[PDB]
Amino acid sequence: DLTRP
Amino acid sequence: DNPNVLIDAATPLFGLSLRVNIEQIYRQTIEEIKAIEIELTEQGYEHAILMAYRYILCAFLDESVMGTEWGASSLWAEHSMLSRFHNETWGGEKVFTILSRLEGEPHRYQALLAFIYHCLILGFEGKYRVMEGGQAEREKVISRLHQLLSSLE
Repeated sequence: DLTRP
Repeated sequence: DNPNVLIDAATPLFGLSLRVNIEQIYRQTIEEIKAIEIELTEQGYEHAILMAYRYILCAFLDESVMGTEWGASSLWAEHSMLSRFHNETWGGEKVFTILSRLEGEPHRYQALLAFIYHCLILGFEGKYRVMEGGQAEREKVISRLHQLLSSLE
């Protein structure tokens, strides 16, 4: 997941 | 594949973004974001990459609309693209977080990097819009990203 934090 | 594939897929939304029946454009934009996702999935693009792409697209379009005079007080501000697709409300910081991660593996993510560069030179500011010294700092981001894209040949 690149869209985490 | 070609490094321009994600830019190519987004061209209708770039045009749409550049000219911003408000209700109408809002709905066509939701439909088009999803249609683009489906098209790229059919072409075999990775889900994680497509979610990062979609996130950035949403933040880009939202910023375009919030830049206008009617934006912050419209239906778009009430339920933005980023809110509907990613359940987040701004995206101005996270776009650059995503950029930093992609730059950890730049050959793999060349097409998304090229897409982000195109968004930046089309005027996307995110967190730099409200940052002290933000215009100069954003230009440093653009220069670094151009250099990276150049080094990927």
